Amino acid sequence: REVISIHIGQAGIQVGNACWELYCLEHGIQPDGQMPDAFNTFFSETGAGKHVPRCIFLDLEPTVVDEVRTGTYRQLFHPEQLISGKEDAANNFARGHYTIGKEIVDLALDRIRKLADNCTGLQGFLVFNAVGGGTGSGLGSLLLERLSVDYGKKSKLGFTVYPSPQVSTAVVEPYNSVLSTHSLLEHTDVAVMLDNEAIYDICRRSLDIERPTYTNLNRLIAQVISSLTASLRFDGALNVDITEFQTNLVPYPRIHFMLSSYAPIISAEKAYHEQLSVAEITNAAFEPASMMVKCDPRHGKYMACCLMYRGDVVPKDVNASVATIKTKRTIQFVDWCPTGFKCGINYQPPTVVPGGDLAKVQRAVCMISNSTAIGEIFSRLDHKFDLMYAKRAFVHWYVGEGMEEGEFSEAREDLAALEKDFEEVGA
Amino acid sequence: REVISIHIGQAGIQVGNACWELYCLEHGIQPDGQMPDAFNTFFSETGAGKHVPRCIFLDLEPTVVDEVRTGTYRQLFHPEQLISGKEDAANNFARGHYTIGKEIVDLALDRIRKLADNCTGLQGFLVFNAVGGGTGSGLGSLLLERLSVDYGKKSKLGFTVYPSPQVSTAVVEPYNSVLSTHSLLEHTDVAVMLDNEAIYDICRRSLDIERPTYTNLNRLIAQVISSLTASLRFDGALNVDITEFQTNLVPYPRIHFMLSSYAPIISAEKAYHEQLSVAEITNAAFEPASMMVKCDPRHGKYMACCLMYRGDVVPKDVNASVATIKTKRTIQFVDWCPTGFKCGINYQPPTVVPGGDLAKVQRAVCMISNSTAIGEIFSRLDHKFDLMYAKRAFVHWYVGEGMEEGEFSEAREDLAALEKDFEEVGA
Amino acid sequence: DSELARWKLEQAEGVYASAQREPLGAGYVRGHRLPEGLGSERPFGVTYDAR
Amino acid sequence: PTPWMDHTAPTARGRFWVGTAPHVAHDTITHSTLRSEPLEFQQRCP
Amino acid sequence: EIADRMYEKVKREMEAEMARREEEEELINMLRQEELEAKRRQEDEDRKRKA
Amino acid sequence: MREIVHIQGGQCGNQIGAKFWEVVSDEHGIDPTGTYHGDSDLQLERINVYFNEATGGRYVPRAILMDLEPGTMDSVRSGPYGQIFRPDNFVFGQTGAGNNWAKGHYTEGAELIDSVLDVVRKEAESCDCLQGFQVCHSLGGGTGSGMGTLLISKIREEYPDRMMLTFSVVPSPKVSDTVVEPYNATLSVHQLVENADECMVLDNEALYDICFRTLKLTTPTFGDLNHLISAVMSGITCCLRFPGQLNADLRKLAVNLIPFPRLHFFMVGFTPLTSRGSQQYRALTVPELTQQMWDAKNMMCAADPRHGRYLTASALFRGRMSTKEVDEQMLNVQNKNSSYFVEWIPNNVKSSVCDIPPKGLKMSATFIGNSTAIQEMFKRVSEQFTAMFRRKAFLHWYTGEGMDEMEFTEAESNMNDLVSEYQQYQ
Ligand SMILES: Nc1nc2c(ncn2[C@@H]2O[C@H](COP(=O)(O)OP(=O)(O)OP(=O)(O)O)[C@@H](O)[C@H]2O)c(=O)[nH]1
Ligand SMILES: Nc1nc2c(ncn2[C@@H]2O[C@H](COP(=O)(O)OP(=O)(O)OP(=O)(O)O)[C@@H](O)[C@H]2O)c(=O)[nH]1
Ligand SMILES: Nc1nc2c(ncn2[C@@H]2O[C@H](COP(=O)(O)OP(=O)(O)O)[C@@H](O)[C@H]2O)c(=O)[nH]1
Ligand SMILES: [Mg+2]
Ligand SMILES: [Mg+2]
Repeated sequence: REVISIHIGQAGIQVGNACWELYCLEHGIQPDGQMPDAFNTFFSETGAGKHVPRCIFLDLEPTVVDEVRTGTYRQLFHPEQLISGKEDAANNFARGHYTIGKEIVDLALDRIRKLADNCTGLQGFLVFNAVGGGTGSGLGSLLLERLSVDYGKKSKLGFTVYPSPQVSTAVVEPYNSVLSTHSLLEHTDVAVMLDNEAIYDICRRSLDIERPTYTNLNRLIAQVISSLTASLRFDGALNVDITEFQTNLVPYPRIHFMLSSYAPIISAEKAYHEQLSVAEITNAAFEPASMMVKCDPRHGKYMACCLMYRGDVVPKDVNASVATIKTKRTIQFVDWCPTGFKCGINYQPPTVVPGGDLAKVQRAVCMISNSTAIGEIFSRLDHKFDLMYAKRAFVHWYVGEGMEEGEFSEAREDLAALEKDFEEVGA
Repeated sequence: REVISIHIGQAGIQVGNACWELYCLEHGIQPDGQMPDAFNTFFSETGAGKHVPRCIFLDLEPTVVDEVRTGTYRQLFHPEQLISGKEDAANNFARGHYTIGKEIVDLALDRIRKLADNCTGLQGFLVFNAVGGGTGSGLGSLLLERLSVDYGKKSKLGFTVYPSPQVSTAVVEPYNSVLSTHSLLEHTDVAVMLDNEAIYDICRRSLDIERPTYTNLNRLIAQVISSLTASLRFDGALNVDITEFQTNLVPYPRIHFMLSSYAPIISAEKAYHEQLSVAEITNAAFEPASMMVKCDPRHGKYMACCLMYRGDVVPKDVNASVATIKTKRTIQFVDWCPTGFKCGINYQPPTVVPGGDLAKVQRAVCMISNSTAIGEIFSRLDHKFDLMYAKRAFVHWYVGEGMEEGEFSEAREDLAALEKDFEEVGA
Repeated sequence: DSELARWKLEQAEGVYASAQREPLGAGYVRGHRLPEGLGSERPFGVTYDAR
Repeated sequence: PTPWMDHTAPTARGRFWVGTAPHVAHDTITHSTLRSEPLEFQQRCP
Repeated sequence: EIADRMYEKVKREMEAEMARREEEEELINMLRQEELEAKRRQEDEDRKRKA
Repeated sequence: MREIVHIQGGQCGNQIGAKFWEVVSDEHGIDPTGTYHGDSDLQLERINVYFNEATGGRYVPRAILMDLEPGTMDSVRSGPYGQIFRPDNFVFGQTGAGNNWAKGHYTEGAELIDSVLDVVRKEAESCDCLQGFQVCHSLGGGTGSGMGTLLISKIREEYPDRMMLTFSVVPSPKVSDTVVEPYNATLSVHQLVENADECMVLDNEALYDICFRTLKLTTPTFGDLNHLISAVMSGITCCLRFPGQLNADLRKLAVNLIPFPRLHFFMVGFTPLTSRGSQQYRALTVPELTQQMWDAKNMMCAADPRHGRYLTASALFRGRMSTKEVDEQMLNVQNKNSSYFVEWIPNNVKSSVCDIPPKGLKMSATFIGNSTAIQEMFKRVSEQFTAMFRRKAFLHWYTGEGMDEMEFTEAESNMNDLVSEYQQYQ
C-alpha cells in the first residue's frame, strides 16, 4: 500500500513542505534521512539507511525550490526529484499550459514513471496545488491530463486551494480558476477544496494567533492530510483506505468536491480547560466555525459525510454521537442517503510539532463531507468571472500566448452545466 | 443533576465573583482549580485534577470582566467562558436590546449550547442580573427570550435586582425596569427580587456594619443562593430540587415574584452569645426587619412560603415552629390556600468565608414566599415611570436607538394589567 | 543593525500590550501556570484506555 | 555520519533493496556458505 | 475534630487578611507622604524665586 | 478599546491641554521622556485610551494641537511633558486670526481645516473603536472658537455616532479680556447647540473666586487654573481608565444627564480643594466631600445654581468608599433641599465609584450638574450682544469678510429661544 505525492505551484510545495516535516516527525525520522514497515507508504528505503520520500516538488520559478535545496531538508529529498524550470508562468494559465508545460511535463512524467516502477502496490496519487496561480493551475491541469491517460484507473486525490470570496491576492485568478476547473472536473477523482480565509478565521478564533503567517496555515493543513492517511500508515480498530472516498463519497461521476474540517484545533491553555471527549469534538467538526472552506452549509444539504477519528476513541461513543447528529434537526441530509455517514477509527494520536501551536490531545476528528454549498461557491466564482470577461479585460495576454475565445466560452458554459447539475441533484 | 448559571451585567458578575468564591470554599477547591461527587452539579472535571464551573460571565464593557481575568480566579474560569463586548450599553434598554445584543447574543447562546451538551442531567438555568442598568435589562431579556425558544420546558430561576424606591443610583431605571419586566413576565418561571436598600438595612441592623460596600451585599446574596441549591448538592433529611418552586410557589402562570429572606444574619460576637434554636430563627425569618426587599408584608397576605433549613435541625421542632407561625395572627394568609408552606432540610451547615462578617452558625433558614406586597412594589415603580413619561423625558435616546412609543405604552398597560391581577387574586 | 541593539529594542518594547498580545507566530500566552505535566509527558483531555 | 559515506544501520548490513557500500570486502560466496552463514541478500523485505 | 481543624483554618486566614490590609494601607500612606513633600518643595522654590 | 481623541484649539486650549497631559501622564506614571516608570500594574491596562505605542516603550498621546500663532507652540515645547507629543500632530497655521470669528471660520479655516481633518481622521482610524472626541477651547478668541467650531461641525458630519465633549470657557463681564467677546461667544454657542453632544461650561471669574476663597492662594497664575480644569477632566474620564465598583462611561453619563436633546450645558465642580494651611486640620469622609461638592461657592461657573433648579446631576467618586454612605449622602442632600430640584423627575442624582484616587488624595469627587441657572449666563451674554448689535458696533470687520446680517439675527433667535426653554423647564 503505497501512494506518491506531487506538488505543483508555489503554494503546493510550501504546503507539502510543511507536510513532510510532519511526516518525518510522525515516523521518527531526523531530517538527515536515517532512522535512529509503517513508513513504507511514503518513504522508500534506499541508498545507505536513507528513507527518501515518494514525492516530487515541481515548479517553474527556482526561488522557492532552491530555497528548499538549501534549507534544513537538504539531505532528505532526492536531488533529481525537485524539478525546477527557469522562468515563471506568471499567473497566466495559457503560459503554464502551452508555452512552458510543453518542455516540462515530459520530464515530470517520466520521472513519475520511474517512481511508480520503484513502487510496488501503488494505491494512487495525491496532488497539491492552488488553482489561482499560473503554474499550479496550468501545467497542473496538463500534468493531470497526461497522468490520466497514463494510468486512468488509479485514484487521484486533489487537494486544491481555491481563492477566497473577499480576501484575494491576485486579479486574474477568476480566469485561472475557471480554466483550472474545466480540467479538474474530468481528471480528478476526488477533489478537496481549502480556501485561505476560512483558515484565517480559524487561526484567529480557536488558535488565537492573530498575525498568522503562511506556515501556521500550512502546518494545520498538513495535520489534515496526515489525519486522513493515518489509516494507511497505521493499523486502527476500523481502517479505511484511499479507495473508500472514491466509492463512498462520490455519488455521481462529476460531483466530487469535498469540504474539509478538523477538530479540535485548540491551543495549550484552551486544552487545560476544555474536557476533550468524543461527543463534543464530533459536534465541533460540524459547525461552520471549524470548516476549512468559507461556505454556509445551513444553506445547503449534505450528500455524504466521512469522519476520521485518531487517537483514543472507542466505537461506542462515536456511534452514539453520530446518532445524536442524525437526530438533530439543525442540519439536514438529502432524501437519497439515510446512511449518510462513514466513520473511521485509528489508534495513533496526532503528534505535536515543536514551534507549532496545537497541543498534544488524545484524539482528533477530520470530517470530509459532500454538500451543495460548493455549488454556491462555484456560482460565486462564476459571477466575478463574467464581470471581468464582459469587458474582455486581461484577455489579450492569453490570446497573445496562443489561446482564443472558444475555450473561454466553453469553460463558462461548463461551470453553468455544473451549476445546473448541483441544482438538479439537490432536489 | 446539573444546573448552569449565567451572569449578565455589572452587578451580575460581581454577584458571581462572590458566589463562586463561596462554592469553591464549600467543596474545598482552591482558586487554582484543583482539590488538594458533590461538586458534580457545578464543576465538570476535565482531564486530571481540574474542575471548571458551569457558568458564563458576560458583559458589554471589558472593565469588570478582565478584572476577573486578572483577579485571583484566573485559572478557575474557562478562558472562553468569560464573554466581553467592546462597548457598554450605557443605561439604555433599546441600545442593549437591539443595537449590541444583535452582536453578542448569538455568541452567548452558541456557547451555552455547548455547555448544555457537555451537561447530562440538566436541571435548569439560573440567571443573575439587575434591571436598573442597560446591559442587564436589555440583552438579559433578549437572552432569556431566545433561551425560552431553544429549551422552553426547562426551569429558569431569575435572581433579579430591582431598584429601591428611595435609595437609587441611576435616573432612567424606571424606563429600564418597566421594559425589562414586560419580558420578564412571560419568560422567567421563578423570579426572585433582591433590593439593595433592604440589604443595607440588614447589614446595618444585624451585622452592625455601618459602612457597607458591595462586597458584603454580594456575600450574603451568595449565602442565599447557596442555601437554596444546597439540597441539590448534598443529601439531607428532606430534600427539594429546582422543579419544586415551579409547582409549590407559583399559583398562576403570571404571578411569580418571590420575596426572599435569610436568618440568622449574625456577626461573630452575637453568635457566641445568643443561644440559637429553630423556633427563634423561624420567627426572625418572618419579620420585615430581615427581608431582602424593602416592602411591608404586613400589608400583604401570603400566597405560599418555602423554608430551606441547613445544619443541625430535626423535623420535629421545625414542624412545631411552623405550627406556631400558622397559629399566630400578626401575619395572615390568603384563603385561596390553607396549606401555605413547604419545608426542606439539609444536613450541611452554612460555611463561613474568610474576611466575611458572618459567624460559624449551627443552623440557618432561607425563606422564599409569595405575597401581594410585590404587587405594591410594582405600583410604586409604576408611579414614577408615569411621572417621567408624562413629560416625554429621555425618550429621544431610545427612539434614536431605533424604538418607538408603542412599546412604552404597551409596557405601561402590561404593568397595569399585572396590577389588576394582584389586586384580583388578593381578594 | 546589530543583534544586540535589535534584541534590546524588543526587550524595551516588551512592556507594550500589543507586543504581548500579537506575537507574530506565538499567539497569546495568558501567563497561566500549568501543573508541570500536561505540556510534554501527559496529553490534554480525559483519558480512558482503548489499547 | 558524513554524507559521503553510507548511513546504514548495523542490522541491515547487506540486503537487496538497500546497499551502496560493500558489506564485506573479499568474502567469497562459497566460503561463506561453507561456513554456513545465511546469505545476507536472501533475507526478505516487506 | 474536623470542626476544630476548620476553625483553625478560619483563624489562619483571618491573620493573613489582616497582614495584607496593613501592608496595603501603609503603601498608600507612603504615596501620600511623597506627594505631600513634593508639594512642599514646590512651595519653597517659589519663595526662593521671589527672594 | 474605547478610545478618546483630544483636540486643543487656541491659546487657552493649548495651555489647558498642556497641564492636562501633564496630569494624565503623571497618573499613568509615564515620565516626561515618554517611558513607563510607574508602580502599580493597574496603570498599564487602560493607556490605549490616551496613548499609542511608538517605539521601545514610547507612548505618544492621542492629541491634536491646533492654533494660528507660533508663540503657543513654543510655550508648549518649552515646558516639561512637551517633548512627548508627536510633532506631526502640531498641525499649525501661520497668519493668525486674532479675535475675529469670521477669520477663524471662513478665511483661515478654509485652508487649515483640510489639514486638521486629515490628521484627526488618521488618528481616528488608527485605533479600533472610538468612544468619542474631546475638545478644549474657548468662546472669546477667534482661532479657538471659530476654528474649533467648524472642526466640530466637520467631525459630527463625518462621525455621527461617536460621543463628543467640549470643555469651553465663556466670557464674563467681571473678567472680560477682549471687546468682541459676545460677538464670538454668541455665534459659537449657536453652533454648539446643534453640533455638540454636551458642553462643560467653565469661566475664569469663578476660578479666580475659588483660588481666592477656598485655596487661599496669593498669586493665582494661569498654571493653577489650568491645573484645576485638568483635575476636572481627569475626574470625568477616570471611569474608563480604572476599574470600579460602579462604572459610568461618557455615554451613560450623557444619557443620565440630558433629558432633552438641547439641554446639554453643564456646570462643574471639584472636591476636595483646601488651602495648604488648613489642609491637615480636616477629616476625609463622604459627608465632608459632599458638603464641599454641593456648596455654591465651589461651582466652576459664574452662575449660582441656587438661583434656579437642577434638572439632573452626577457625582463621580474616586477612592475606597462605602457605597451606602454615598447613596444616603445623595439622598440626604436631595431630601433636605427639595426646592432646588425639579419635581417631575424623582432621584435626580446619578453616582459612580472608582477605586483609584488621584495622586495625592485618599478620596476625591467630581460634580456635574445640568441646572437651569445657565440661562442666567446666556442672558448675561445675549444682553451685551443686543447692546452692540443695536447700532452695529464692530460689525464691519465681520461683514466685509463673508458674514452677513441674517447670521447675527439667527444667533440672537437661537440664544433667545434656548434661554426661553430653560426658563420654561424651570
Ligand atoms: N494555503 C496557502 N496558500 C498559498 C501559500 N502561498 C501561496 N498561496 C496561494 O497561492 C495562490 C497563487 O499561486 P502561487 O502558489 O502563489 O503561485 P503559483 O501557483 O505557482 O503561480 P505562479 O505565481 O505563476 O508561479 C495565492 O492565491 C495564494 O493564496 C501558502 O503558503 N499557503
Ligand atoms: N446588589 C448589588 N447591586 C449592584 C451591584 N453592582 C451594581 N449593582 C446595581 O446595578 C444597577 C445598575 O446596573 P449595573 O449593574 O451597575 O450596570 P449594568 O446592569 O451592566 O448596565 P450598564 O451600566 O449599562 O452596563 C444599580 O442600580 C446597582 O444597584 C452589586 O455589586 N450588588
Ligand atoms: N484658564 C485659562 N484661561 C486662559 C488662558 N489663556 C487665555 N485664557 C482665556 O482665554 C480668553 C482669550 O482667549 P484666546 O487665548 O485669545 O483664544 P484664541 O485667540 O482663539 O487663541 C481670555 O478671556 C482668557 O481669560 C490660560 O492659560 N488659562
Ligand atoms: Mg507561483
Ligand atoms: Mg453596567
